[PDB]
Amino acid sequence: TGKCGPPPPIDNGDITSFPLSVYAPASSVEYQCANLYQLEGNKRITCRNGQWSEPPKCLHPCVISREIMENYNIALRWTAKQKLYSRTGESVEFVCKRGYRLSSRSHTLRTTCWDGKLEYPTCAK
Amino acid sequence: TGKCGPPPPIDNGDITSFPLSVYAPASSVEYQCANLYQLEGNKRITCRNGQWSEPPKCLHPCVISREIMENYNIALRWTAKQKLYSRTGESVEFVCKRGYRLSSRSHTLRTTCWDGKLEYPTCAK
Amino acid sequence: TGKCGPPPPIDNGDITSFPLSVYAPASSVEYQCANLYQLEGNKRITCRNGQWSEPPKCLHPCVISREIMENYNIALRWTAKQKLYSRTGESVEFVCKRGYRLSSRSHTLRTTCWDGKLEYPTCAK
Amino acid sequence: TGKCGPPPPIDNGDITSFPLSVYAPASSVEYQCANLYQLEGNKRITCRNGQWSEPPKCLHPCVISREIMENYNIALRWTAKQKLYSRTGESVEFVCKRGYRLSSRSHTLRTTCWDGKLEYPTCAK
Repeated sequence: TGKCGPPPPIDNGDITSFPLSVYAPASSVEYQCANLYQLEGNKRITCRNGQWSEPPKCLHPCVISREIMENYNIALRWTAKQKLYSRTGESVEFVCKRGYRLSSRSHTLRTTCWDGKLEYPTCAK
Repeated sequence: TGKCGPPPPIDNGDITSFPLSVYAPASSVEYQCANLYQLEGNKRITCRNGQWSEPPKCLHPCVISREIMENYNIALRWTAKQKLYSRTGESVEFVCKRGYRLSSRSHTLRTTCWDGKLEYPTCAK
Repeated sequence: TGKCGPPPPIDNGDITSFPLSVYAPASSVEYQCANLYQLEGNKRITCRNGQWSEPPKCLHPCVISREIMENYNIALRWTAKQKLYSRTGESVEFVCKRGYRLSSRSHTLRTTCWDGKLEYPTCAK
Repeated sequence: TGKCGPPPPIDNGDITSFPLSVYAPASSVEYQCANLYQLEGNKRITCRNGQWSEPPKCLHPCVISREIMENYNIALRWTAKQKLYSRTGESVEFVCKRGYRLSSRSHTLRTTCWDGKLEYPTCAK
């Protein structure tokens, strides 16, 4: 008859309803990700044939690295608008520090967070 | 020119992006409510003329009361599906305990959570 | 015999264990407050004589107001260390904007967040 | 001089203060884990010589599996006290279903959650 047990926990996310001990086939619940995490895919899982469908993934935000920025000779462009943490899919804009210019082959000064990873621009004297 | 400061915190909710010190007019951010809380209204606030628009409200879940249920001679209908906490808008179904029947003027056995409040059915011997 | 039902939800906080439908006298659970909220009092509630003891309170963080700061002619002292949100009990330090000085009877430039409220210093030309 | 950047995010946890763009050596922040997650080790990280110390780990709760329980011929012992999710370090107690008894070499009926893993008892007809 295909009933399911309690829905699976996922990293950095939670279901939006109170977990029950058993669910009828065709039942569904939904996830939400922790605030700065981006929910990837379909938020809803459905019970069918004794198994829940695949939960979504909560994609990681990116944190600025002081060490990397110092090494690459860059700084945040907007000191009044500092995205110290950025959501996946969200862009962060840097500038070369005074006395430096973009190196060749460097990434653009504007760069996009993807699941924890920022590819930083590099500046050279 | 109408810039705004950091978005206002709301009870039982958070914005989905990292707060900035200043926002240009027309900028917007969005809220999400804590997992069992229901977001009422529009999740997005927009900055215009120096003020953020009105944030949404996170409506409270309902918790079952043992004392009230004992007093009213009721129990949860489905012992395998116990909604100890219910979301606003979600219904909970009771039954009269063995030897009792609904009193007249009683609420229906099925009853809906609204922002923390459940109106309980009452059974009589 | 004094058993208790599911522990009460509190604003901006959650219990650290999975809620059960019934608790024996002497049982206890504990709360934690949402990240920037300060837990006031004892985090643990205990079941006795059919009632849970009093839960703690989650004290609100304070958010900086651009409008108030502009009106009072002040700015954050440390632009590299901007406490846009401060925890209850945590202090925030302002400076008079260029061309202003503290007014008499003004609060000190350093001021402490208490449950959502900051008493701002005031500067005059 | 050894200043640090914004503290690192950790899975299933958050810092308790608002992130700053730079921290002086000797500064510290603290983490808390999401509600059913158990914080392993020291909650506080300290900035020294340009690096944060190692953050704690948030150990996973365990979810009961209907499929595994059905296969092993077991059920939760206390239907009024169902730990559908258990914290790391917390124990869950099963019983053999009617008509079964513990198999030899089986784990005890009482078993402890560790970071997502429950070792289930097994019953045989």
